[PDB]
Amino acid sequence: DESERGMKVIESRAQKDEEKMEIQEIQLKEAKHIAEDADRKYEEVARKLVIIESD
Amino acid sequence: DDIYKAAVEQLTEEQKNEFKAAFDIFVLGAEDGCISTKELGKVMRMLGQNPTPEELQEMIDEVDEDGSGTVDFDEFLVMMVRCMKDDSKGKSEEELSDLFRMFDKNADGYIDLDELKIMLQATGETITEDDIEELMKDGDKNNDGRIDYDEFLEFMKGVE
Repeated sequence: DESERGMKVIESRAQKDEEKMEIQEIQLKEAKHIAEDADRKYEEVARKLVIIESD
Repeated sequence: DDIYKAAVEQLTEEQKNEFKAAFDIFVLGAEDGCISTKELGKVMRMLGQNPTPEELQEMIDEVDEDGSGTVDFDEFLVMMVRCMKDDSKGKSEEELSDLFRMFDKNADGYIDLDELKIMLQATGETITEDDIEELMKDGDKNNDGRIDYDEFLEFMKGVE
């Protein structure tokens, strides 16, 4: 029962951890996508800066 | 309005039939015919696009202008052409080369703002002070102040 309760708490916890993990995955991906766009936008302005600097 | 009409005009019969058949997965049956936005990622893949999870979410983020939580059928076609560019034929370089030459009245190898305005006002469509420049800045990828032959071909791919 301790081991079964262990599993119920742990399985639920493992799921909570799976969810927190999924949440960190979603959040890092959103943040990463912000970074993809922040970096993309950076590239657009950095590229434009090069073009504008060249100009 | 007209972007939604145009996406419908640009999809061929063998494609629009798949788009509506797959898009109808958005309603579960015996509901209200809502057609929800969360199902967009699934349909992109059902129709042959191969997006990542970030891309699936971007398609969702770009719809639902009114906060309704749904996607219409014409709205779907507009969102799909911005993801998977299934236009109708999309013409060719030879066809656009001959048409390019018509806007290039002075044979300079590019379309400047005056030619761009004359050709459009000539259609009967009213051209306002900010128009024309808005297209020139779209075709003019190199920021040289005009749309040249190469830029023209990129600019009008998928245009009828």
